[PDB]
This record gives sequence, structure tokens and C-alpha cells, in this order.
Amino acid sequence: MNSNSIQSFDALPHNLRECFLDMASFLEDQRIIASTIIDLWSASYGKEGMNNLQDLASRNLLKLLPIGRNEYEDGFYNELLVKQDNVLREFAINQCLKESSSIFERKRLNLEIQDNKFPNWCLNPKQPIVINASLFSISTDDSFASSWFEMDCPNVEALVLNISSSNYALPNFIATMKELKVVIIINHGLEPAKLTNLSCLSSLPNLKRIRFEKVSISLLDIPKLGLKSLEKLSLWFCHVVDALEDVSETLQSLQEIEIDYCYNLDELPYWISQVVSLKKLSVTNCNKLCRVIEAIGDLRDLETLRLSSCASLLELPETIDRLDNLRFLDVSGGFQLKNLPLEIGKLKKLEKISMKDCYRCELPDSVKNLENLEVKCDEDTAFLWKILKPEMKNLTITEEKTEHNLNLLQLF
Amino acid sequence: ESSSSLKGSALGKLVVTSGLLHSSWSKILEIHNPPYSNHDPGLQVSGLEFQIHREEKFTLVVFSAPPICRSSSSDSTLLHVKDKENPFPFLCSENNPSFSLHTPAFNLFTSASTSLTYLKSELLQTLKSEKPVIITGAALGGSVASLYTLWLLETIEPTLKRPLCITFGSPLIGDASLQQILENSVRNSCFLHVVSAQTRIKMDFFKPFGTFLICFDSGCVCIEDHVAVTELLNGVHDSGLVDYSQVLNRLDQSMADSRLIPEDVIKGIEKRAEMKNLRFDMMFKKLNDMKISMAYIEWYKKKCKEVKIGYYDRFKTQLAFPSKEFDINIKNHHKSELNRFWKSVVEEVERRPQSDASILKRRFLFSGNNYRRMIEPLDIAEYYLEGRKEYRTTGRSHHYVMLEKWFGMESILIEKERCKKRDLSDLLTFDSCFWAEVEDSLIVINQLNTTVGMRDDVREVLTRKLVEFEGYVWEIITKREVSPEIFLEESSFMKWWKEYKKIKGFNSSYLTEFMNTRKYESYGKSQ
Amino acid sequence: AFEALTGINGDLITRSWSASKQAYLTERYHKEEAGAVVIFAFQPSFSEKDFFDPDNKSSFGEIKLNRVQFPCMRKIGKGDVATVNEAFLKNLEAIIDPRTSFQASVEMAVRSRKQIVFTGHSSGGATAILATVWYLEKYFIRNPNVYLEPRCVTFGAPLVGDSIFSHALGREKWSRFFVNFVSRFDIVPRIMLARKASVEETLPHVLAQLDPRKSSVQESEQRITEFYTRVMRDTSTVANQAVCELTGSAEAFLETLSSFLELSPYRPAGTFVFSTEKRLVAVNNSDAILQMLFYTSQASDEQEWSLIPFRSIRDHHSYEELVQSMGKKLFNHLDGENSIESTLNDLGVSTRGRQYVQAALEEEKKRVENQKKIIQVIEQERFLKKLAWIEDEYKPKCQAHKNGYYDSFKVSNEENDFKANVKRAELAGVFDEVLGLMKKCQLPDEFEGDIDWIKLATRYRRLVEPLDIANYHRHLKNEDTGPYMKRGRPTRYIYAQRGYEHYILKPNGMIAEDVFWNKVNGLNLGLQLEEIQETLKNSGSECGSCFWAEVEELKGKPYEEVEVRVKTLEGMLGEWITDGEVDDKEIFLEGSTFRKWWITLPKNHKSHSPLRDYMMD
Repeated sequence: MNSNSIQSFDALPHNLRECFLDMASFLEDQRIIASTIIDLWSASYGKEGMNNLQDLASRNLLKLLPIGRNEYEDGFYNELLVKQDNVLREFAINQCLKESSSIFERKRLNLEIQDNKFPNWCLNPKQPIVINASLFSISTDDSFASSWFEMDCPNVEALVLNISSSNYALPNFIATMKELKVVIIINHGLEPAKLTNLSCLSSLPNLKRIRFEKVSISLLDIPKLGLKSLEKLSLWFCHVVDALEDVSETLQSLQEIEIDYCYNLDELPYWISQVVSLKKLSVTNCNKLCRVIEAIGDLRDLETLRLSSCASLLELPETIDRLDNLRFLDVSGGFQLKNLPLEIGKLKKLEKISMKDCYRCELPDSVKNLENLEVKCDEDTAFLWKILKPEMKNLTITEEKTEHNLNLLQLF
Repeated sequence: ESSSSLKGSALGKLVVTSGLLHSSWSKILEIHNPPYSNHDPGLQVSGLEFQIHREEKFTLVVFSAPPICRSSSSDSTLLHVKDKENPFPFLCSENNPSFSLHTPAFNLFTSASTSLTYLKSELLQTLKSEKPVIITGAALGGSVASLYTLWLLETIEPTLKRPLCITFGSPLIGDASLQQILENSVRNSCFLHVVSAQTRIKMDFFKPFGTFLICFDSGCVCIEDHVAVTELLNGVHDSGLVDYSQVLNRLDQSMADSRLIPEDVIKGIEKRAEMKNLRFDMMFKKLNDMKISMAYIEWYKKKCKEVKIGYYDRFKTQLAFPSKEFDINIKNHHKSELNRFWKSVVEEVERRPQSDASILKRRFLFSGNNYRRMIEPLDIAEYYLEGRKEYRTTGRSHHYVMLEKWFGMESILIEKERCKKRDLSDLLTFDSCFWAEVEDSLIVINQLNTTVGMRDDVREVLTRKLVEFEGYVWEIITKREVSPEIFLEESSFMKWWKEYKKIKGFNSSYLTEFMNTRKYESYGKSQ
Repeated sequence: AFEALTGINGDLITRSWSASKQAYLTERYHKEEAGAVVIFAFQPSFSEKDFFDPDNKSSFGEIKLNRVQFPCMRKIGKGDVATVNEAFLKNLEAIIDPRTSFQASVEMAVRSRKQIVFTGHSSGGATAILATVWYLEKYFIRNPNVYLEPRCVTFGAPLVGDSIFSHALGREKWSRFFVNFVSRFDIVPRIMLARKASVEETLPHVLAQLDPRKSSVQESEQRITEFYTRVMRDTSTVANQAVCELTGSAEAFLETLSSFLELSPYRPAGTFVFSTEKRLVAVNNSDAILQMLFYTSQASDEQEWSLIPFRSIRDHHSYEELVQSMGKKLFNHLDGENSIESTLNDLGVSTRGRQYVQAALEEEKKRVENQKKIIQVIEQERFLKKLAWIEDEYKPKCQAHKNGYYDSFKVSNEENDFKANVKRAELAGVFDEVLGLMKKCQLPDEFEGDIDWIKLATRYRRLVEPLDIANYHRHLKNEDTGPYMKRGRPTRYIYAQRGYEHYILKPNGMIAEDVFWNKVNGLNLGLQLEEIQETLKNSGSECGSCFWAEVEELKGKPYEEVEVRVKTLEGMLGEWITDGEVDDKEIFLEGSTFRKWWITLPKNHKSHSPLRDYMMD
């Protein structure tokens, strides 16, 4: 192949070529929401993952494509796509293959099951079957019937389940992955994949991130799973079904919730408002959400509230005025948002409001009280703030103009 | 110093130096103070009195009525668009299907519609001839004259001259619904209600419309803003006869004083005036964003052709079974924004045309026509997913209908040539209800196959609707008026054709030859 | 200080008034050499024929200027020409007629580099105004020099031009040359604000009363009082309409009223200097001057009202006093002082009159503010970049694909094509906003003459009009709303074209249409001139930016249908390339629609074509 595939790999620092090798757990021409890769990298590499993603980009080992404002600085990565050339990805798959001639000793194990034909190692007689892998990915197709084998996976820190089925039962050997830090489940099928056996996750003492894509789940039932060490929950393009026993100290570590493109979500489950430890709540592109329960005011430690590109969200809960720790309010994309909360000015820690297309939003009198405030918006939306400014202490109006490209077409 | 207060006093002066007030009022005086009288015993002898004055450079019409009951004559007649007693069906709207008129004035208009219907045609001709028409009346006479003017405002083209109705101490005429219909409307600009500053009107049900000349001893103010007129004239029914001869005299003096109008009121007019101006400007700049949204939709459509389903079907499919993010943005960002925008455009320009000569100017009319042909199919896809029926005759959003009517009217006057060998890949189907026809025929085919116990008579109607659709399809192909994209494998039209082939029979069908031989694969392509 | 504003110095003022007086005795005009100053003073007339022409059917004696010999007296983008008093104009025409010495005397003063002055009293002043612009059109706009600037000085002149006239003097930067002295009550500056039919009964008498060489046989009170009353009533009407129309406000009842109003079109042109016993008040803003024309001629008590029509006649002869008392008067510049209140109080203007005059002046400040806003947007990098991307990135890459950016845009294959279309729409929005403001006259008069603006628009037009033509045709809009050159073309592009043509051509006194038809005739197409002009209707061989549209209208039609248009297009392509209108790196490419249509043309044509070397086949 190219003189800068082999060579830019052979020069790579340790961490970067390990990341490159992680890329082999994704499918051919997968459209990866960067959030996925950041979550995966989080356990091993902490906060340096976007740095690593950009590093791999700049040496042409992967491609990055923004599909929105992409203010990655805030910690949001739902607005960046990652693509990798299938030649680089096949190279990586074979590097993972050549790291160990024994599939049981391999660090990265990429398992593939078509027409329910399990590979021979999965059917081996001398149980127990124990794998050594740290990164474990499993790709199943749309005829897959979820008739799993039994094995132990003591070392797995990251699990990528690539699923194409209408129905999918998580395998019970997940419950052996005591070291698991990240679980990524993406459905490539036409129909939302209805997951079952999510309880295999219930007792994983190190499980810090979960991300579901284009699956069907009971958002309401998520706290019944315990998930006592979970720090982030992400749901993308997922169908929600309404609805087992409540549990004591549910989601006591939960710190960030991201919900995107959940097209039949019509009300926030009440339990989200009751997660006292929650720092960040992002709901975007949920086009049937008309209202947000006022119980969200109960979220004391909230610092970021993102209710964004929700086509149907006409007003905000007034009780946002109790979010004493709120730094950042993002309602950009609210073409129909009509008013900000009446007492928004009560908040003494609010540093930034983003409202880039809320050109029908009226501004409450209380905003004058807010000081040292940055407002990110468009020029039209900027009009009312330009009038308020002289009355206000150190208001900064940052006018954002849109960058037009065809990148969202990748998600077609 | 407010541009509104300045404009109000300057406009009042303009009206006064007009001589329109002296003309109108002197004629009104003649009704009860006849200029020529004869004393022949022979020639001398409740209802409506009226007189036509066909002057040289205008035609003036005076209406007069018996003096009004004061303590409780509020009465209200309700007029619904589907009511046949309604003389003003054209006034009704989708947001305003009904309104109410003060009943004495209304009945006085109706009684006299006879013998004054004839008048209506002449006046319209007179206007058509570019000759002004004033219609005027004091008190309930003004109320009736206003109803008559409204009766003459059935058709409002920016190019037809319009009557002017001038009133003197009249009571109110319409309710809040009539007000909403008339606001900021060319019709609204046809009425000048001269009132005294000391006059008060009870306004709990009847509401002001049109422009008001509010007269003081120092001079008058022309007020167009109806909440200001409410502010200045609402009291508790404190009417007093005002000799308007005396008011006209004192206006004539003009030797006006400071503070005729309270500051807060002026401020309100100015505020609302400036919001309105900014809204107008915003519509103009936001058109550019809407064109950009159209450009995203162009790329959606090309991709949908490449994948061989077509945009309409992809939109329909993806709306029923969401699985990709781009489509959700197409629908909830761009199509949604486009719909709010163009609805608002139509609703505005049928109130206030955009130029002397046009309801919609070319940028709006032309890109509105493109928007119609491009995006009405998506609204049709939604409509049929919802299980609704008969989209053309029962389901079209009004704004699409107006954009079609207006573009057709102007198209009559446009020199154009369609080249018979142009590639039509990018043609926007002229009949933007075409997909509604496809979906209706699909429905009838299902009814034929799935309905048992169906009577013979119905089946024949169904079958001929079937052959009708076939003829419509063949004519639009013949006339090169459909996008070639209807022929994509996964489209609803090809579905229709597959189902229909099985049902249809034994007849000349240029369509079936065309399909069977695959010449549809060459439709719209050349060299 | 005074000379700073006006460019005249009291010595010239007094000499001009003297020469004006002398022009009464002379027929039509008097010349007066005072060292290096040459004064032309024009004879007043006091017949009604000299204000309201007998053959002129209109209500105010107005006529449109001829666009060919007064090519600057118009709105450039819009095209509409200035209107003037026909009688005054005919007077000027009789004077410049070669059977008089006027033109030879002017040419002789020009060669000698003397200062030329045009003065008059009363209607001679009117003639002077017109004479000035004639001079501005024949000598100044050609080869302008400080030596060659004229000076126009009038005393009690009637109004002459309409709002376009004033606009044009503004845009050419010529209005500095005009100083019009008006005593506060003189009627003459007001007369032409009245409808012919309002004063025709009493005009001859009061004109005779105004004639200092008069019998004054009948000294009639009612006639003078009548005349004054009608004049001021019509004047109030015009002023009120102006107040109503100043802001570009929604004007709906006013529109309604228009059917019953008939208002004079004349507007103040040049600087006006109002004179009272105390003050000399200079004023540039025309709207404010009009309001003042009404409000400085009012009365406070009834007795005054009886008196004023008469002072209104006498003050027409207050100009000796004025010339003699200049040092005894308090001079100020209305337009420039932060408080006009006492200035206008000393002129009898009511408080409301102040607010009207004030609003007029504020309207000019807002036109200036709008200019600064446009300039900042045009200056911004993000705006600039879009042109640059189209210019440095889109076009080179599209040339590499070997079809050029016109066809590349039309075959809208790549993301770059989409970015090109988006830039094209965003730019259209920016220039449609500028055009919005120009259409409503909410930019300063100088704007369309501003060279930086002309250059930016010309770059934008040359670069992006091709893309809007591509957009029109790629999606078959020509098949919906016709050919682009008739109902498609954005007005922003016509404004830009006209601005550029005017800037390039006014130094040599030709108009673009005539340049075009001369080039066409020089092509030797050999058809009859009217027939060629009808074959070339709505051609867009008139503009380079419009070239693709001509190709899209011609391509694929039988050569003999379109031979004239093909040859005209070929014939002007050479200079189009020379001037930068059309890009020789784009059109001749194998991909180009033009090249591919051209090789389709018959062989003889090709052999005889100017373009044969450029394209093979």
C-alpha cells in the first residue's frame, strides 16, 4: 500500500499506535460519532483522547468531519464524525491478528459471527474458555439468534458490540468482565435492536461508561440495573419503550447524561431529575420532547444543561432557576423556543448561554442581572442582546455564523 | 420628536388640506338640508336614506340612517364563512372563519343591498376607469357606508383602485375578529373614521378598525394603530352628539398645539411601528437562509435519486421508521423552517401586497414557486402517513394554494420556451399534488382488491378513477411535466404501476407500452 | 469660515448681485469680466409663460431632462432621469443656441482658466442653475480641475429641479457649486411648490407686481393675498407628504390619500442661505430646506397675516440690503450645529417646524450611519473570503477539471459546488440588502459614485453573476420564468453594471447604450439599424457578466436563426477579455459549454471568426 501507511504507523509513539489498533473494533466505513471513540479511550487514556484523535487525524490515520458547531472544548463530541479508510482499518485488524498467534492470548480480539456460525474456538470442549483480551469487539449480523457460548473474559476493559439484529440478548459472559470500564453497543441494522439481558452489566464494579446507538430500550428501567459506578450514559438514535424492582443507591456515581436523536422520547423520565450527583445533562435533536419536567430543579450539582435542537420544545421549565451551580445553558437550535425561564437572573454562577438559532426567543428582564455573561448566538438572535448590553455588567455577545458543508450526508 | 407622532400630525394636516372632509360633510348636510326644494303641494309627500353624487373627478356616495338607540342597542350578528346570509365571505380566514357586525348597521346594509347592488357594479367600473370613489356617512350612516365599502372590497389586486370610506362620529361596526382580519391590510387602509377627541366609545365587544382622524380644537391627529385608538377612545359609553360642522370649522382655523396626544400612547405606536418595520426587514434577510435550506434539500434529493428511492419516498419511509440522522435534520431543521417562513410570507402579502404592481415580488414569487414544487410533496408524504385522504381537494395548506394561484397568474404573462431536448433530471414537477394522485390511486387499488361485498356501482367508479389517473399520468409524461425521478425503482409511482398492472385490462394503453418497453428509462434524458 | 462652506467670498457675492441687476437691461444674458473672474448673469422674466410653459400639459410645468446631453442628471442604478421646469430649460436652450455668443464666451473663459460664475435674480437665477449643470456636463466632468470649477450664485430664484435632480448634483459632488440666497419671506422660491391651477388666476398680477420695471397700475390686495394663500397651502401639502415619507415608513393611509393629492415635484438644489435682519443661515439638506420654505414664512398674529403676503413680494427685492449687510449678520451653518433651536426661532419656525426640519437632518445622519454599517460588512474578512474562495480555490480547481467553474457549478457534482452555491446565496443576500437601501434612498447621495463600492460591486458582478446564470439554467428556471436577461437577472447586477459604466464613461460624455450600438454598427452585421436593434433586444451582449446567458439562449439553435447574435457576442468578447469582464482561462476549455457549442457552428463561420485560434475544431 502507501509509503505513509506502513511508515506513519512504524513511527508512531506508543499510545498513538495503540489507539490506531483500537480502530480495528469498528466496521468497514462505519460513521463513528467521536463520542464513541472518546468513551473507549477514556479508560486507558483519560482526557487525552481527543488529543489522540486529533493526533491520528493530523498524520492521516483517520479522518475527522464536523457536523455542527463542534465546540469540542465544552466536552461535547456529538458533533464530530470519525471515518477511517478501510485499508488502514484492515491493516489494523491484521496487526491485531499478528500480536498473538493464540486467539486466547490476543490483546485485541475482534470476533465475527455470520449466519450464526460461531468460530471453532467458541465451541471448544475443554471448558473453561478463558480469553486474555483487553479490547473485545463482537460483530453479529441480522440473522443472529443470540445463542451464546460460555467463557470468562477477566481482562476486558472495553467492549464494542456491533449488532445488526431486531433482537439482541447480551451474552452472559459479559458478567465475568470484572475489569470492564466501557461498553459500546451500536446497531447497524434497519430496525432498532431490542436489547435484552442488560442485567449482565449490573455487578461490574468498574463500569464507568455506557453508550447505546439505535437500540430499543426502557430508559425508565435503567436505574433498576444498579450501575453503581457508572459515570456517563449516552443514548443515540434510540427508541424508547415505556416498561423488576427499584434498587437502593441507584446510579450514585452518575455524572453525565447525553441523549440524542431519540425521536419518540416525549418526556424526561423522572429519575433523571433525581440524580443528585449529575454534572451535565444533554438532550439534543429529540423532536417530540415538548416539555422538560420541572423536577430538574432538583439537580443541585448540575453545571451544564443542554436542551438543544429539540424541534418541539416551546418553553423551558421555570425551575431551572434553582440550578444554583449552573455554568452553561445550551439551547442552541431551538427555532421555536419562545422564552427563557422568568427568573434566569437568580443564577450567580451562569457564565455562558448558547442560543445560536433561537430567533423567536424572548428574553426575560432578569437577564440584566446576569453579569460577566457570554452569549453565543447568531446575528438575528444577537439583536435583543445588543439592546440589553448597555444596562449590563460586562456582557460578551459572541456572534457565531454557520459553516456550511455536506458532512451530515455521511449520516444518510 | 417621535417619527410616529410627527407622521400623525403631518398626516392629519394632509387629510384636512385634502378637502376630503369638507366635500364629504357638505354632502351629508344635504340629506337633511336639501339645497333645492319645491313647494308644489303636489310634489310633497325610517329606513335608509342615500344619495349618489356623480361629480367630475370622483363619485361620492352618502348613506344616512335613523339616529341610534343609546342605552342598549349593542346587538351582534355573527357571520360565518359557510353561512349563506354572509355578504362578506371573502373577509373570512382560516384563523378567522367568522366575525360579528353591529346588527342595526348590518340589517340596514342588507335591506338596501337591493338597488344598490347595481350601484356596486358602477362604482367598480368607475374605479376600474381610474376614477376615485368616496363613500361616506354620519353616525349609523357611517356604519352603513363602511359596510358598503367592505362590500366593494371583495377583490383586492394591487392594481385596482380602491374606494375611500369616510365616517363622522360613527359607532363601532366590527368585533375583535373583524379587527384581526383587517389589521395591517390594504382593506384597513380604505377607512377614515373622523372622531372628536372628547368622544368616548364602549369597546368591550365592538373594536375599532381602519384609520381614525381624532379631532381637537387645535387640530387633528391621524391614528392608524388600533390599540392606540382603543386607548384614546375607550370609556364607558360616554357618547355625546358632536356637531361635526363645528369640528370641521375649528380644524380649518389651524392658527396645532402642544401635547394633543399622551406620551405613553405615542410611544406605543412608535414601538409597534418599529417592531413591524424590523419584522418586514427580517423576512427579507431570512429569505436567504431559506434558500440555503433549499440547497441542503437539493443535495438530499440527489442522494435519494442515487439510492433509487426518490426523495419523497425516503422522506415518507424515514418519517415512519427513523433510522438516519440526515433525514431528521431535513425534516425538523430545513423543511420546518421553510414551512413557517413561507406560511408567514403568504399570510403577510395577502394583507399588504409587496409592490404597486404585484402581490409578491419576483424574488418571493419565484422562489416561492420553487419552494412549493419542492416541498409540498414532503407535506403530502406526511399527510398520507397520517392516514388522511383526498389531499388535493381537502388537505392542502392554504399557503401552497396561494403560491400556486399567484405564480399561475403571473406565468400567463411570461414569455418562455421549454426546449424539447433539455435534460429534465432536475425538473420540479409542475403539479405539486402529483404524489397525492399517486397515493389516492394506491388507495383505490387497495379498495378494489381488499373490499368484499362491494357493490357493482361503486366498483365502476373506482375503476374509472383508475383509468382517469392513468390518463393524467400519461398526459404529464407526454407534456414532459413530471420529474423523471418518479420512475426510480423504490418510488411509490413504480409501486402504483406494479399493483395496477395486475388489475388493469384490455384497453389501449400508451402508458403500459411505455412502461413495458422500458422507454421510461429515456424519459427526460437527451444526448 | 463662510468661504469654507460655500466657496464664495462676498466680493464675488456683491459682483454677482451687481451683474444680476445689469442682466435686466440685457437680453437673455450679460457677461462681465472682473480680472480673472467671468460672470454670466441671466435676465429674469416676469411673464407667466416663463414659469409655466403654455404647451406643457402637466400641473407643474415639468419636463424630463434629455438623458443624452445631461447624462449625470439621473439615478444611476435605477436609471430614472431628473426633471426640471420646462420654461427655464427652454430659456437656457435659447441662450446656448450657437446664434448667441454664450458658448464661445464660455469656451474662451475656460481656455484662459478664469473662474466662471453663473448668477441671476429671480428666474434668471433659475436659468443660472441650469446653465451651471450644462457647463458641468460639457466641460467640468470632462477633465475636472480646480481652475475649472464653476460657481452658481442665485438671488430669490424659484425652485428648478426635482428630487432626482438634487440627488444627482449630490452624487456627482457638484452641489457644493450652488449657493442660493433667499430672504425669509420671498415668494418666488415658493411659487413652484404650487399647482399651476392654484395660482394661474393670480400669478400674472403678482408677477407684474414683482417686476421692478412695472406700471403697478393695479395694486391689488386680494390678488396678492389670494396668491400667497394658495402658494403656502400647496407648499404645506408638499411638506407634510415629505414628513410622512422621510423614513421609508409603511405608508398605507398615505398611499390611500395619494389619489386625492397632487403635489409639486420641485426640490431645493444646492446650498441655501436664508437671510433675516439678524442672521445668514446656511443649509445643505434639501428636505430641511423645503420644510424651512414653509415654516420661515408663517405669521404669529392676525395682523401679521394680513401683512405677510405683501412682505412676501417686497422681500423679493431685499437682495441689495442683503449684499450690503453681510458683515452685520450672524452667520451659521444649520447642518453643523448641535442646537438649531435658537437659529430657527430667529427665523419664525414653530417648534413643530423645528421637529420637521430636525427629522430631515437626522434622516441624513441615518443615511450616513447606514453607509458605515455597509462598509463594515464589506470590510469584514469573512465577506472577503467568500469572494477569494470563489476566486483562488473554486475557479482554479474547476479549471483543472477542464470545464471551468460555470459548467462545474452547472454540473453540481462535488461538495465544492455546494459551497459555491452557498457562498453565492450569502453574497446575494449582502448585495440585496445594499440594493434595498439604495432603492429607498436611505444611503447618502454619494454612495453610487463611491469608487471603493464601484470596485467591490464590479469584482462581485464579474465573479458571481456567471454563477447566478449557471444556477438559473442548471435547474431550468429559464423554462419557468423565461430568459435570464429579461425576468431573471437580479437588479443588484444591473445596479453594479450601471455604476461601473457611469464611472468609466462620464469623463468622455458618452452613455453606455450609445457606446454599445456604435460597436454593434462597427461589426458590419449588415442588417438595417432598427432591425439589428430589434434582433438584439434583451441580449446581454451589453454586459460581459451576462455572457453565459447569451450562450445559453443561443446554443443549440439553427445558426441562421441567430447569426446576428452569434457575431455580436464574438465581436465584443475581445474587449470583454481585455477589461476583465470575461475570463480567458475559463471559456475556451474543452469542458466549457461555450467551446462545445462553438465547435458545433458551421465551418465557414469558424474560419472567419475572431475566436478560431482560441479553440480547436
